Amino acid sequence: ACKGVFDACTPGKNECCPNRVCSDKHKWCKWKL
Repeated sequence: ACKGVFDACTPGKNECCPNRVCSDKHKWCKWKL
């Protein structure tokens, strides 16, 4: 369905999973809480 964690993705494009988010300062996918 989506990529794994710590995956470089574009923010605002919603490419990573819904439970995770694309970080802007780190520039990679990660958990929210």
